[PDB]
Amino acid sequence: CYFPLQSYGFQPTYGVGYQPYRVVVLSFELLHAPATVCGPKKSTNLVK
Amino acid sequence: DGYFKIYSKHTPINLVRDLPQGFSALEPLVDLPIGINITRFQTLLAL
Repeated sequence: CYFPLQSYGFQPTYGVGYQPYRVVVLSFELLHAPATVCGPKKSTNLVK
Repeated sequence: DGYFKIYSKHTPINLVRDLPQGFSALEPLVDLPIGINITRFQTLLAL
């Protein structure tokens, strides 16, 4: 028998590798519904 | 294509029982890339 979870130990003394890393995925998908989140359409100073 | 559109108009009346004889042209209020299918509506009312 084991309880299925255990703590990460995380102390400032730890080396590279062991130290806690703070993470995200920008997780997404395309083209099965109309678009809604998209990068910045750059705009330029107007001329006449 | 998936983009749902509502156009609408607001106007004064004084009429008892029928739709007003005259003309109107609905302004586009709101437009949304909702993507759903719509096949049946019902209205929402106060009690």
